[PDB]
Amino acid sequence: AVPFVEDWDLVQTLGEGAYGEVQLAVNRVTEEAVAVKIVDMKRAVDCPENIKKEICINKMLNHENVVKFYGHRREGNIQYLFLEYCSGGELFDRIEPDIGMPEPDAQRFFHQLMAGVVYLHGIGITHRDIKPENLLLDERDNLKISDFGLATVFRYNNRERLLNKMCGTLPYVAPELLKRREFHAEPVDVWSCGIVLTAMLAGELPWDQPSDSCQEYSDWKEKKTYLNPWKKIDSAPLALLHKILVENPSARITIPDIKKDRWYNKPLKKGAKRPRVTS
Ligand SMILES: Cc1cc2n[nH]c(=O)n2c2ccccc12
Repeated sequence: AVPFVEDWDLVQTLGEGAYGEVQLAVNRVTEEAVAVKIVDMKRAVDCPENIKKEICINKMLNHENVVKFYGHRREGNIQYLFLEYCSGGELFDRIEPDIGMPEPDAQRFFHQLMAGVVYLHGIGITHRDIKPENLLLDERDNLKISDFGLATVFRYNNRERLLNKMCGTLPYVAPELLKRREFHAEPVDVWSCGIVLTAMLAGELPWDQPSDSCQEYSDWKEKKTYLNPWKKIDSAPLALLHKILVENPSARITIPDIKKDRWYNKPLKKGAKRPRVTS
């Protein structure tokens, strides 16, 4: 038993909002860095059950494109969740306003996003709030899906549950959440992935929300792709976006078909530069 190995110094606030905050923690002995999510359960009446569910869902997860859950500790009314530290920060901060990022970089992030979402959906979990703020990067820019506070089970014992809870973030949310009482979970996550791809390639969000009252959304359904953000996006990825951002969730492209898409499969991005010399 090595003394002090269970001691962590909190050295930097990584993020902070409703739940509480996430701190960078550094091990006193080993100097290993992890993220610690600190949740004061007295802050809200529903917080005890909310954080319980988040912990429950996290214990189900193990994938290279999902933020790793190391465990949790309660002391009185404070919950401490130990999570993978992602030193590259949020994907949000790699999207340049009005520009986006190089298309090969966006393609790589999108491959990894799909890997993460396929995994989650495979074990019957929907995230329900996919957006660049909730996609973190490690030291090699590998993407990790973050924050399972709004996540839920949509498939259990091989039987699908239809959802009805209005949740997410309006510019990322699928139109069926605003129009229908019930909806399938998976196309909702597919839609938000499409808005994420749009942001990565154009540095802007296409609409405030996907309703006919929103002129920008109306323009998209009328195929006015000579307007922004769409005019900034090359034809191959735009063709994929035309298949994802389809109003009818039943006609919307599925992830197995996204994986067969021409742009998805285009060679664009070189592997990370590795040390070399010449003679
Ligand atoms: C910036 C950042 C790094 C991180 N690594 N692991 C995590 O949970 N986070 C975060 C969680 C919330 C907000 C920011 C972060």
